Amino acid sequence: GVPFFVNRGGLPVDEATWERMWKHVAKIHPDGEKVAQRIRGATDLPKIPIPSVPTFQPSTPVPERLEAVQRYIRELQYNHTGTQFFEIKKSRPLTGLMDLAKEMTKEALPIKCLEAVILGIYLTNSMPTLERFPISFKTYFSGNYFRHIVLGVNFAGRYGALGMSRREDLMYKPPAFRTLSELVLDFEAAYGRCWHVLKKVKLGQSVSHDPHSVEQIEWKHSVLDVERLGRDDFRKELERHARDMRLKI
Amino acid sequence: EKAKQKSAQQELKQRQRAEIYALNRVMTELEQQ
Ligand SMILES: *[C@@H](C(=O)N[C@@H](Cc1ccc(O)cc1)C(=O)O)[C@@H](O)C(=O)OCC
Repeated sequence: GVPFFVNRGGLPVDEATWERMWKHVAKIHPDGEKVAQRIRGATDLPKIPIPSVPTFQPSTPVPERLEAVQRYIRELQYNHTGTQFFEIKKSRPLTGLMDLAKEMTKEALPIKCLEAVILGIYLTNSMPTLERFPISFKTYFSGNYFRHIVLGVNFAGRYGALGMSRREDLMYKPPAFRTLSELVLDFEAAYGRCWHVLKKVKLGQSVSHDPHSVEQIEWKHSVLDVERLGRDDFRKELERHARDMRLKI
Repeated sequence: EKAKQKSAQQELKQRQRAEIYALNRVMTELEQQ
């Protein structure tokens, strides 16, 4: 899709990556140089509260906990700076990704969709009756392809999603959809309303609730070519994926 | 002097975080309209 830079050296951001971030800002913002000159070195900038990591009473129903998890994710803000602040190697053992999610909560910087998936896993490992599985969507608009990922969830046989997007309709879904197909079709319709064609859906397996697991997340357990499949086989493949997940414990 | 070195690192992160969020507000407003 559209390229972006990634901070690959931890925090604080190293000098070269920091300059690269501002050079990118000066390129794409019509007032890019003036923006840097106002912000860089300024001593009167707002203090940003560090968002409080939500903790849950055992009497609180899981869907209410998920609302709080999503509110926390949103509080960090979608990262529009052009530089991703945490590097996510998707094939890392879960325990390493959970260490990274912990650092996201300590450092409290803006994030994009994949970081939010990792954070959503970290913040729901305390909910063993909730199953979590990544859902990636590839869409098409005006000659370019777009990649998006959310954390699908299943509570008591109902499907929803957590995550981060620059669009309000492409992240949070309360766990109320009767079937996985209905959840994915809702995302497809949301994409269509903002004129994106849904091309591929990639669904992962259920993710362990053990933050010290050495297992990898299995991102691409089902890879569905929406137009090639057509409507009926699309639904059947999503039903099959939902069954596959019910058996991974 | 390890406690002071961590202090300098934490201050670096604080100054950077404030600039990141100030920049993010500007770029968010640009991305929207
Ligand atoms: C995934 C991510 O943040 N994806 C973007 C996808 C997108 C949607 C709509 C428009 O107009 C542009 C882009 C999102 O959900 O906002 C994240 O890991 C990522 O960096 O993907 C590339 C943007």
